[PDB]
Amino acid sequence: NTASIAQARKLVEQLKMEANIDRIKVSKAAADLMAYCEAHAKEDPLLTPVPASENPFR
Amino acid sequence: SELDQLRQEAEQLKNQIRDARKACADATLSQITNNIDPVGRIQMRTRRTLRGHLAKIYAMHWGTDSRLLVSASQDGKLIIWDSYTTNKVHAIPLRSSWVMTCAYAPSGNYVACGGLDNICSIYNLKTREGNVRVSRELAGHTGYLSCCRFLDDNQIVTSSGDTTCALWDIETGQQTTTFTGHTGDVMSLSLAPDTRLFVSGACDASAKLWDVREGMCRQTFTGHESDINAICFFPNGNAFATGSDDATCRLFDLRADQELMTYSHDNIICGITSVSFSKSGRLLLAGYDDFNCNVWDALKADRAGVLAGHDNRVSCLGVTDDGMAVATGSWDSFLKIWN
Amino acid sequence: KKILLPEPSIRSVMQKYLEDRGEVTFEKIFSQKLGYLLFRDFCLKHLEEAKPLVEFYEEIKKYEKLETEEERLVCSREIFDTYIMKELLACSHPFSKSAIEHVQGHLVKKQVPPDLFQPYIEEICQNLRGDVFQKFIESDKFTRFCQWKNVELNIHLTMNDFSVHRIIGRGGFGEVYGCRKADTGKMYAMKCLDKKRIKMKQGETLALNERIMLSLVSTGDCPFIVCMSYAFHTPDKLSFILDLMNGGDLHYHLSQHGVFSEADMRFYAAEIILGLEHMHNRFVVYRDLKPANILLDEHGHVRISDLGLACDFSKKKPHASVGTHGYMAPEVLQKGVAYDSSADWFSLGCMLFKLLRGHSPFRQHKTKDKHEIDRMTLTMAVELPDSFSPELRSLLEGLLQRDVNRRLGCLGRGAQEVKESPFFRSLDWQMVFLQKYPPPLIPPRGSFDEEDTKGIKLLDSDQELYRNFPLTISERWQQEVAETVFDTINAETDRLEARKKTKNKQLGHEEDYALGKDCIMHGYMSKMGNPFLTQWQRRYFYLFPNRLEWRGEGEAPQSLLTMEEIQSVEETQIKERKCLLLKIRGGKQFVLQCDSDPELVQWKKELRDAYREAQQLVQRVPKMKNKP
Ligand SMILES: COc1cccc(OC)c1CNC(=O)c1cc([C@@H]2NC(=O)NC(C)=C2C(=O)Nc2ccc3[nH]ncc3c2)ccc1F
Repeated sequence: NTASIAQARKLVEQLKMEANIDRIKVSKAAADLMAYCEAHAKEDPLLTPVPASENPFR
Repeated sequence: SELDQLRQEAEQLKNQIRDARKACADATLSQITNNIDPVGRIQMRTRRTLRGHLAKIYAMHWGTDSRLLVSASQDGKLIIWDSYTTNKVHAIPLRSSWVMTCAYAPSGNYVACGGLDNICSIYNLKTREGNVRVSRELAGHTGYLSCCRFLDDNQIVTSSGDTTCALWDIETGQQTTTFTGHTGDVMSLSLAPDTRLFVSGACDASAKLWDVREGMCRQTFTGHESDINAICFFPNGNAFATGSDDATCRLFDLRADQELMTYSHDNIICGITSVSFSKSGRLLLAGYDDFNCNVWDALKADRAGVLAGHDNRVSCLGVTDDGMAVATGSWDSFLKIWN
Repeated sequence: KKILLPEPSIRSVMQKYLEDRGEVTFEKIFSQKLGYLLFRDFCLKHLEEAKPLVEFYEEIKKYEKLETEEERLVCSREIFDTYIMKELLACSHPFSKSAIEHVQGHLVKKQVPPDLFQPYIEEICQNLRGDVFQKFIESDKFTRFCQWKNVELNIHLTMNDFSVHRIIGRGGFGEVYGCRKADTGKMYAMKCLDKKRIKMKQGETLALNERIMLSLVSTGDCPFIVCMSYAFHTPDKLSFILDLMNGGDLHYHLSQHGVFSEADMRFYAAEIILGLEHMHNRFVVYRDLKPANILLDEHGHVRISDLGLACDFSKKKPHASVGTHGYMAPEVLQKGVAYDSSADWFSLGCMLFKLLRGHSPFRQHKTKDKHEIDRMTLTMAVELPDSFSPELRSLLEGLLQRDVNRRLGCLGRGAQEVKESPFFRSLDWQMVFLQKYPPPLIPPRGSFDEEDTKGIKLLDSDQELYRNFPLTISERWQQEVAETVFDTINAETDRLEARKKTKNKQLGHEEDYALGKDCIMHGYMSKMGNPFLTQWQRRYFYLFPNRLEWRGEGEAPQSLLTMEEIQSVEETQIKERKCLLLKIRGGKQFVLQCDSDPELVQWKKELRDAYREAQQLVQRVPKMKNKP
């Protein structure tokens, strides 16, 4: 299994595909998340409760 | 020795990946979200109580109409509820008692479920004659079915205790693609919103990103210290959240290829069974093994709410596509709808 | 208080009870009386392939029983033309060339013995053993089998199961009454031994032994031994249910009538021999053969009764001196000196002597001198009155010859040697067996009691020796039932069922709950409900691999236990009623009472099996196991 030469080679070729992707700064990734949340918070019933009127469970 | 050569080459490649990631860590999510306003507290209270299952509940799924949901129980049945009325629409005796997961398809035409039988079974809801039968038995896995999600009415994706995930062609029952790479039982999967990628969480404490169509693993996230039991995409396909026996949920960014946040507290010790984001992503809800569901603020990490009306484990939960509601299902035979 | 079959649901538990035990084979079921009865009702009526074979089995069976040679030529022709020739003429003979060639050749040689078609018997069996047998098991007829077996395996008898009548016999340890088993009507003797009177005279082995001896010789349906159908007890009494003989014993009748002629003695000796054969064939010696242990039935035929002093020689053979005094052989009386069949043959001699000439040949002139009768039997043969014919003379000296290896019966062919004596030259031995000979004596139609002797105790250490006395002889019970209530109970129960199926295509509830899933076993049990009250409620249960569900009549199940919850499963007593005690995780307890011993046995077994597997399974499934 790990005695397998084919398995060791498969593994190495995988870590290759994973080592060679494009990355972005976290600073960046964090902003786009924050952005999304703002863009859609007025659309999100759990974030800001809407009155009995529209909510089906009352 | 060439076997020895490949062992180092994989060791140095993990280092290459470790350094490449640190090189992107120029800032934290917690820094970047420091001045945006809190959420307040989330007044969430039981609305409906879905009464029926005669034993522990293991799993549930909302239909896309944000109204129906399927649930799966130790009692050997699926139950399809209309949550507005609490009326059972269908009750389904399974052929194996050892069911463990279930899924409502997006069209509302089919559900799937499975478990210790190592099979994903597709049930059809309205046939020509108009009654509920097994339309397929997707066999091929060599270990329990842990989770399953439809892409549409003819393809479905499953995860298993055999450490693989798989893609199926329902019309022919063929196992068209096979996703290997995990080294422990796979527990949970989540589909991206485009359905071209999905993520898996496993008992090897690693989660993985997969490409549906090309059949390979694009990315591996780690850092949990224990079984990942649950996984869910952030509503924009660019990150996901995981829950684990380590008593923490985490947020991993896809494009930064790494962990952004831990959600945890010193006085929470039980493991997590289930995770879901609210519609906008701000709220991360987690079902816990101390009988509660927690609402976290995804962006800040502060604990923001509690859902507490179950006398046993919250095994599963779910938010509707319309953001209006949360199901929690429990080892105490009950589902509850909250808002 | 008549027999009541369980409902057919009983099939779920019984088919598994039997299967665990290896009993669902053609061999085991076909050789049971009610088993054969049901399997053939199935073949003849509910399957056109098997009908021929069974009809053929039966014609051959009837053929074996024909008495005359005249009758067998006529019949063998009929059978061959009907079940063999005609079948070949239309290419549907599934039998050996060997089997046809056996018969063909005998018939044209006009040869017709009762075992003529024996080789078809094996081959008809092989033709039924396979597909027909499996299709039988599919049928409602095997359901009916399970229903009748549930009753068999659930028999527990008490004096109340019998309507006891008047005294017909008595000895040291108790009395025999005649009686009627209410169940079925069947008439029987009931022997009743007082346990206290036993303890005192200190013969528990002796009571125990009679039961064990009865149980060795009681199959076979032998007309010349008084056999056992059941045995049970109470705190106070042992009970044997034996063949009813209400014509008294020979001792009485001998003293009544006087001594017997030779032709009249010829009759008693025949019938007695056949019983001896039977016992000897089952490796049993009687040892106490004497006129008083020969009972006459209502017409005059006799039987050997009372196996108290009998003994098994299938392994160790007896050495010790046992029996009455002028009937004990030499090898008997020599302690240390072993023996077997030998002594009966001797006794027979003394016994037959005594019927002709009024006293044991070794009881000289009214003497009541044990050690005299002993010592003369040891080393002196007897001038047999000049009046005995040569043939009787020959017989008696054959039987009484002191040396075991020059004595009749004990020269390696047994009863056969005795049947060949000139004394029985005139007898046809199948007509003796069939009781077709006229008995000399027809018993004519209709303060011995026990003073309360001893204030003795009956301990837990006493009642432990009789732990294994209770028993039922299956072949007896089935035979009893076959010929009394079997048909009327079967049709009554057919109606009871066919009506309830009609009432369910009305009242809604049909589509069967157990079917289609992974249900392991279902059936009725009762639980306590009301905790503060504790009365039993009967429900229908369903065992799945990870839970136990039940429901009342009408609505589907609304309660259960999980195999996960269950920690242990053990027997317990409630109201002197054996129940199952389930201990549950909370410290809680759950009590189950089943309706018959097989059900208790199987529910205990499958529950234990289910929960052990469920727990070993669940602790390798992260989403199912308990976490710390
Ligand atoms: C039963 O225990 C043993 C065991 C060995 C020897 C022995 O003799 C002392 C004994 C004691 N026998 C008895 O006590 C006993 C003996 C008898 C009668 N006495 C006797 O010597 N022989 C016989 C044949 C007796 C007798 O009448 N038995 C009997 C049996 C079956 C029957 N069916 N229909 C009638 C009928 C009658 C009746 C009842 C008894 F309880």
